[PDB]
Amino acid sequence: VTEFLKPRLVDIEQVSSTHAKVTLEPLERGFGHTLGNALRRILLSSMPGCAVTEVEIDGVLHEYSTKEGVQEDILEILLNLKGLAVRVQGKDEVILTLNKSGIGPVTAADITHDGDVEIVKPQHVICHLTDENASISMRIKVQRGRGYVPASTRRLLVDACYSPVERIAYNVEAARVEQRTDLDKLVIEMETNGTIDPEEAIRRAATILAEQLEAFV
Amino acid sequence: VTEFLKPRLVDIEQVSSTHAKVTLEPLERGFGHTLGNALRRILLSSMPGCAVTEVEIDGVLHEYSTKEGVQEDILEILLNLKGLAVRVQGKDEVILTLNKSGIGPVTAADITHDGDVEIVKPQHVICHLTDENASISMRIKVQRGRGYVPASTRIRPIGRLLVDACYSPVERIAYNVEAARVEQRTDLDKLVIEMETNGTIDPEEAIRRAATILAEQLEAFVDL
Amino acid sequence: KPLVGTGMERAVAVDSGVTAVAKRGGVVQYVDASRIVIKVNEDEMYPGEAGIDIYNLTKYTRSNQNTCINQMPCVSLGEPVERGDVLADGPSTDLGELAL
Amino acid sequence: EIKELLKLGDLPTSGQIRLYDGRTGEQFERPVTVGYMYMLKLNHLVDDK
Amino acid sequence: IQAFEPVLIEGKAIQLHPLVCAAYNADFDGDQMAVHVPLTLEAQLEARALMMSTNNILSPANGEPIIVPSQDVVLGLYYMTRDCVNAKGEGMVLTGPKEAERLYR
Amino acid sequence: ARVTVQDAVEKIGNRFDLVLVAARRARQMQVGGKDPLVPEENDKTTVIALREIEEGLINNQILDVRERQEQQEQEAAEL
RNA sequence: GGAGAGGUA
Ligand SMILES: [Mg+2]
Repeated sequence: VTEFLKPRLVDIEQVSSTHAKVTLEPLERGFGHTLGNALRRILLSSMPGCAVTEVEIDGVLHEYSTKEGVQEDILEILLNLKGLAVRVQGKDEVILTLNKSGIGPVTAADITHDGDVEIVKPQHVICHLTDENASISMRIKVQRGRGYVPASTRRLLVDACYSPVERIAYNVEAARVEQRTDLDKLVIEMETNGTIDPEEAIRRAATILAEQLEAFV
Repeated sequence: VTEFLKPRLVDIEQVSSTHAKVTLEPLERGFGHTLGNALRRILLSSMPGCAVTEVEIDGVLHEYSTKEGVQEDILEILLNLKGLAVRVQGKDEVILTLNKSGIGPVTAADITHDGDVEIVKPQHVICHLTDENASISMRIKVQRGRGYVPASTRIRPIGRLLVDACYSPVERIAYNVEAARVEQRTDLDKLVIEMETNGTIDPEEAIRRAATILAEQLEAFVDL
Repeated sequence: KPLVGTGMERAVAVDSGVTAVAKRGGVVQYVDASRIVIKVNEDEMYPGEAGIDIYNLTKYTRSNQNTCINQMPCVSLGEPVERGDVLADGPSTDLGELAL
Repeated sequence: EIKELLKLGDLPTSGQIRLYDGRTGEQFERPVTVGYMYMLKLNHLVDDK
Repeated sequence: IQAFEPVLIEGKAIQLHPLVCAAYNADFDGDQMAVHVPLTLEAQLEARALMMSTNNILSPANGEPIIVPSQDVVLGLYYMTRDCVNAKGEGMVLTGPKEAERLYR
Repeated sequence: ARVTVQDAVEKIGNRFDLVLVAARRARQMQVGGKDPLVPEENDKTTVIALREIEEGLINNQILDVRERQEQQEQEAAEL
């Protein structure tokens, strides 16, 4: 009376590396909803992660302005910076410079390396330049965090997106171990920002959740 | 940062014989709903119960007949017996016996109990004998099971009567989250779980059971 | 019983033949799942041939639609009863009022 | 009179109360109507057909 | 009348994909249905290539589709694509629908 | 799995002769001792024949060519 | 097998 179907196999489908579809089965009736839901919340609600925090522009001190020689607008570049993805070691918060001139799409490689701080997506565009004689310099402060704070909670500032996941879903469905066909089967599709493989994110989340309730064994 | 306060079981308020309350504290932001929903589902889902399974009355052949002296149908007796509450200590299956004569109701207390089988509701009525020289004897079968099991789906003489199994102590589970009073911190949560069982289970034991169940189930995902 | 009736329930129940409705108020002298006996009230009793009222109950019997029908007593010993009051609940009835 | 009777109980006079989902556990917005209803089981059984 | 692939179920009632109900004009108030099976190979191919549900989407009477989301899904969608004048989290900016989903969740 | 027949109809834009040609191929396959041309995935013969039609490596004309060729082979196999 | 009565969508 203390025996339960531990899933086997644990199979996987590998869409492009930043996107996976894991299939687990056969689970005891009803456990699918609880397991899938909890993992979902943990993944997309609380997860360690550092993301950009705020920015300052050399020639702009107000968001409702415009710089010349830049194709886009302040809000657009701010959104791009929000879409940034970086990882940092023990250094909690860092500041980086993006001085550059000349016509061209200013992508992520243009930022100073600053050692341990690693940009995961160099191709990520940030803005464009329209006058070859135009320039742009800016200082960006990144800081570590867990969740997601909007701007209203608190020299420009940007919302922080600490969580690295992007999309998660699941659809429990029936299965049968040779009998007792009232059994379920979980299918988790996940798509991350690429800072870590989905399979590893699942292991991290499971570690967190399982460890939380340690005091009840 | 990157560290989370581990909840601890603070108090168990046995507000009544059956109604009970439990408190978990502290809890990091957002976890209250997670754990509360999970534990509610687990507790309502699976718990070892000890419902009755079979009956064997002396002078009857099938549940659709009647017995002289008793003023209720056999089906009524079986129905009432189905709602019985009891605990067993060591064995996974036991046979109780009931004998009674004279006029009056027949509480559960009229069973010749042993030191390992313990009734929880001695006053539970069964049937009303309406004649002094009218007696009833019966053998009850109690098994240890889980969840629901209709009599149709299981697996001998013509005297055995089979009832449906409902091995579950719990009946209603609710919970709330609320801010704690830690030395210095905000958005720190404290969970209160209100439960109402039939009375044949220790709340703390139930919580530990559910928690170990959930952890054991979850441990599959790690180290794929 | 339906929580929200239109009040026409007892009429339909009693007027139908299923339930065993007392005919002369009295006292339950002995009850059983099968039969009932009533010591008649002193006044309702006829001068000659006192006797006492008695009822027998139709147990499980197939209906016209293959649905079993039987009756169950709804009173205990020593219960005073009055003329025209219900005694045995028939199918889909509760305390002498319709309950489907 | 229904309103008054309800208020005799401690129930919301509006009749609609908030609810919570079984699976997710989160509240439903848009307070919902609930109560009690008398229902019958008709004589057209699936097994017969 | 239409072809389908079967999926076994531990019940005694024929499940039915709800969208086709409009085509069948079939309420669930106790309407019954009848089942046939094609025996020979040619029958199976005819069914698959002509009578499969996925092949009949426009009414022959007129090019109008015949799989209109009938009554409930339509309500859900209409409720989804509405806008309160001042609701929680207004005026902000998002970097794609995935962020919208995450925010709402 | 097979859910549509649109590509097969594209290969053969009549939607009736499609059934007949597929049926003849699947009949060669089932009772006739023939083999498929596409890796099957534990699927029945009808869907397999339909997929063959889809890839265009089997149509009515090629079927006529093959049946005539094997008829000539059989007429040359008697000696 | 055929009549008649009732009933469901
Ligand atoms: Mg209908």
